[PDB]
Amino acid sequence: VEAPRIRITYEKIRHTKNHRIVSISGPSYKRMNVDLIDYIIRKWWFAGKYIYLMLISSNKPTYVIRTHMMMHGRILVGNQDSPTKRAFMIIQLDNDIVLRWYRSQITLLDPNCLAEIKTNYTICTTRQAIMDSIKLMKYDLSNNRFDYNLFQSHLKNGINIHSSEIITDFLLDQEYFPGVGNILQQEALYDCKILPLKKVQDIDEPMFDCLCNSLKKIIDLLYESYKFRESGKEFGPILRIYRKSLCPLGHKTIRKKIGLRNRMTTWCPVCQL
Ligand SMILES: [Zn+2]
Repeated sequence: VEAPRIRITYEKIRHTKNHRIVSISGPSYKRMNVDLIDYIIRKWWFAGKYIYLMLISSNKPTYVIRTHMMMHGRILVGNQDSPTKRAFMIIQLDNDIVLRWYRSQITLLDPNCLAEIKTNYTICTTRQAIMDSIKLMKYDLSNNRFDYNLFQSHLKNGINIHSSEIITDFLLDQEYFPGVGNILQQEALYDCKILPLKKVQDIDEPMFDCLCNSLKKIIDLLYESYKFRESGKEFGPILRIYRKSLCPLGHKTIRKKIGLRNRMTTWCPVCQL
């Protein structure tokens, strides 16, 4: 799951805000080892591949639930009737709405906790992880809080730091491209005719700008495709290189795992040089 699916999920569930938890269950809930009955949903937000849920209750500690949706991971809105099978967590609210988590990493974050944890971009305290999420929203290409100028400045630092690694590895760095996943990175690389094996240091100013524009364009297209489906329409195909045997020009493609991340990338050796 990658952008803009995280935003889409957020937009679908955020109107559960201000409602009370009547019942809650599932293995992922038990694992957190905290009673959340009668807590109130204060706020939802998202940053990259993380969706955050703030829960409050009078005279009780505030908690944040962090969700990382894995492959075929979803948070679904339903009711008591809906099937619960295979769901990691079930939350029923006071208005009979039921939220169901599937195939997701679910973590309790205590904002007052100073224990060190590993996130998808660093190692930091639990408290710092929550604070960082607020800052990382500005770097999320699909987020409404995206800040172009701050993103560009931030990106320039990362280009200097990760100069030695291949471009695919850098495009998947969740500190600099939060929300970007395997499909986006290779679609963008083909769109800009850049070889995935090319090092970051060997990419010039206009082409990094080119990559960022391509990434945001494809995210826009994916989001627009969702908007079409919602109204009962079909937007049409938009993928050009993902799992394709032939590039749209007709060249034979190469498909293998690359980089330290070892993610499977399809590229055209002719078009992308
Ligand atoms: Zn080609």
